[PDB]
Amino acid sequence: LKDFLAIDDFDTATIKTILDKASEVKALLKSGERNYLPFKGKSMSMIFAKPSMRTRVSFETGFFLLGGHALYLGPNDIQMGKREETRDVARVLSRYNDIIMARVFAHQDILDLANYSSVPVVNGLTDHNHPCQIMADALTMIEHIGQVEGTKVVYVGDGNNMVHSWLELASVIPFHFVCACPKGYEPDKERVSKAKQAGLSKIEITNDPKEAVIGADVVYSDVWAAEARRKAFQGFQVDEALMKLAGQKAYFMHCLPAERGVEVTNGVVEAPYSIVFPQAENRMHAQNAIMLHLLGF
Amino acid sequence: LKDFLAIDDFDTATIKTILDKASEVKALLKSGERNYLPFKGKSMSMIFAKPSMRTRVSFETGFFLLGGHALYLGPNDIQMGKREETRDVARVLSRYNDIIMARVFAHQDILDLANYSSVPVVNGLTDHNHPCQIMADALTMIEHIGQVEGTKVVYVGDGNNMVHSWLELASVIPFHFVCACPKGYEPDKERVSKAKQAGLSKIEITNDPKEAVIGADVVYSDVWAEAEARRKAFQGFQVDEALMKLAGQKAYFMHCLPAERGVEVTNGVVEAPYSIVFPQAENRMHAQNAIMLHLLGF
Amino acid sequence: LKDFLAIDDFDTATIKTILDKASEVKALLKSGERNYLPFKGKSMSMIFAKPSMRTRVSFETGFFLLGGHALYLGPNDIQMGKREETRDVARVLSRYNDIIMARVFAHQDILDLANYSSVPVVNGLTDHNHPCQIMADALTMIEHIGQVEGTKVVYVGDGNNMVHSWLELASVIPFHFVCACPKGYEPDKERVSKAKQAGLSKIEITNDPKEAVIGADVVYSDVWAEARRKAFQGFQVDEALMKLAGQKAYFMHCLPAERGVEVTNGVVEAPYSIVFPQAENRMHAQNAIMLHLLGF
Ligand code: NA
Repeated sequence: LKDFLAIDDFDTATIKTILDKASEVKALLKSGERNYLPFKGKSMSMIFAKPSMRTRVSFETGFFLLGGHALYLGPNDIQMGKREETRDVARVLSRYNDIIMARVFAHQDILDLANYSSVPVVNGLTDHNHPCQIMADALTMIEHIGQVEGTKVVYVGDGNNMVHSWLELASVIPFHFVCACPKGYEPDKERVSKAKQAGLSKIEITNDPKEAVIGADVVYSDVWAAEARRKAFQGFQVDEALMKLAGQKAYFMHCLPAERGVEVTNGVVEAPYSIVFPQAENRMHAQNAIMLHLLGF
Repeated sequence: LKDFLAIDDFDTATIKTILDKASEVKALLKSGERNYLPFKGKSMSMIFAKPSMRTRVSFETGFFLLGGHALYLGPNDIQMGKREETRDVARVLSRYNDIIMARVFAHQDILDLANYSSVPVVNGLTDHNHPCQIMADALTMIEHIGQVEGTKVVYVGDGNNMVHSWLELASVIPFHFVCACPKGYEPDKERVSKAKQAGLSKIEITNDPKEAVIGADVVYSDVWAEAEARRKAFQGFQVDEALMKLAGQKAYFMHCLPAERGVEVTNGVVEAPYSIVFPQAENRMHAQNAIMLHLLGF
Repeated sequence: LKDFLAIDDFDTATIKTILDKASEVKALLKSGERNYLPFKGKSMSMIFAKPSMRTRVSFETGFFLLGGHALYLGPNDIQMGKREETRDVARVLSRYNDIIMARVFAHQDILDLANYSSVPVVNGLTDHNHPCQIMADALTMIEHIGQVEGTKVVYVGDGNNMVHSWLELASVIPFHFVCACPKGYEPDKERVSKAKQAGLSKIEITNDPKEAVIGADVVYSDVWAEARRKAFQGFQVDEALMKLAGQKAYFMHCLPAERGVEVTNGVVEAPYSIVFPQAENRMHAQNAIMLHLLGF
């Protein structure tokens, strides 16, 4: 597989191999090694249609630490799909660089980019999904809980791109995934069915978060968005009361950025069971392993 | 000469030497060599007044591949000519960096930048011209046709910056250059006359594209960019598959990009086997690496 | 001290050591040495809430010349304080990078950034001050005059962030600092008082620029809507003011300069104007600051 567009475009064995490599390279850098430079002489164009801190800094820093140079093409720099068609961007950037990262709106834009690029394309968020975030989240779970297999992950909030990539992961690792979301804001039926097709994981969609969280290893949230949404999502804030219902085993996770007072409270974000900051770090370690894999290392 | 602002600021021999080095260094990189790093310890500030993919990525990637660091100063980062006068930007950046690349509006802003900079200034496109693009074009022609000398290049569209740098090249290499443009949209008379003064090339301005393309080695286009009067005038100047058939069997299609299919050119032409727009785009990096090597004494 | 937020968060000896190292590393680079790379394997996130040429290019280029990679986070990239709270930005970037630079609006934003960052934070300008600029200015003065101690520095203009960082310097090196500012455009009373408490420098706030400049070693300006124009009548640095200052006076301006507003063309381009060497020294002072913060 040339590209990393969705986690279940790979098989179980490949995903676990990449998560093992993630731990190895992370250990190497944590040791202070700065002389492992597999990407010496390689470049990455990073196309960003939207703002970013974690995706941007993790990819640019990681590429640097492994010996390469990443270019930051911001929203107004190349304007993929408006100034210029995606197939043309793909064919140009594939002749300058060795790998392309892209954060876009319509998922089809990243499919187009991958289809027309002769180099690997890595997804850095689309309207549909966010696979590198969940790869990081899996690494974070392995480090804190010990493994992803047989855990209960409960996402509370909008049935959105994060939920889509949780479903991707549930398609290659057997665990229990629940999406507790307001009626009308459920994840894509097709994406839910594709996870069920894999037959590994117990997949539940519910509108009752207070029940869903019971026994969770992970309570996950993200931004909901719109004053209508605020109205629709009353009852879906992750607060200390909800974490108490979830139980003493439960970690709190959030891809960030977080809007305290909306989808989550300050008390939850700052609590000892919150692992949002190690989670954010692990974007760089998971993606380093992903890029290594795509480039034949 | 300190700067690279126009191709015919240099003589024929020097231009040909740059294009030879472009080939050599391209071949080195294609071999997989990453240990020729003459720009180690060197920096380049890249001032961009406008959006860019090709110029941006080619300059920044190539500078990296040769060992240096290029800074991207976007349109809102330093705001040359608005937040700060060009003479002051030139004198500050010349003290930080080893070379400056600039994409601006008024040509005079690039001349000012060069005049007050103690380091070399490279032109990354102005209102007047686009010399690094045509250097890359020349490399592409050498690779596909064999040579630039003795060819017939026919540009179809607005008599604009790309035409100006075609006229620059025609001042230093002898070939046949035809600009087929709507009446009213001719290139600058002084630039046309400057090419003719050099006496190397046959230079024609015409408003009949269907006659102009006959026997071309290259048919070249660019985005056209009262709006209604212009729309009217450019009827007949789209490069379509019919025009390429009139051009003949030895014609390549070139376009500096971005292309707007359905405007200056059709999908079928851009994607045709005779279209060399993607190799052309790559060669921005290789031509510009040779230019920068020259300017910094390599 | 983890961070570089204000010059007088450090003592006199440490500031002098930093300025000494600034000279040494500048000499090394001027020699053509490109093999001193202490920042190999290190990264710096640079958060910019506002446009910049000198701060941006000096930090990005100098971090490169010392072996590291600086990331340019522009105003719309992370939107610190709008898309996401400073304490969260701090905690995330501290896990990716080795050092953070930040140019912000409210000074409290850079204090919050430092308080929640486990890595050093360098100030690249706030509404309150601009310490890296004055460190560069101090280097420039050492190279042109010989030293900062015992000089007379006269700032003419708005009592702003530049004046605040001058008062910071006047708290750790003994010199004579005058701010000639319009009434109601004085620097912060607390910042003046803190410099006087240090007891090293003679510090004067005046409204009479023609008298203040007399005998200066340095006449300093910076960029200063309609009503404000009225109050700054008499505060422009022109050739006549520089004549009053006398033959010892250099002109300095942190830039960008708006000729015809706070300064004339003739002053900016005069032989006594050292604005361009001044700007270069942003890189050399900041290199030494970053070396200090990172334990070199
Ligand atoms: Na590749």
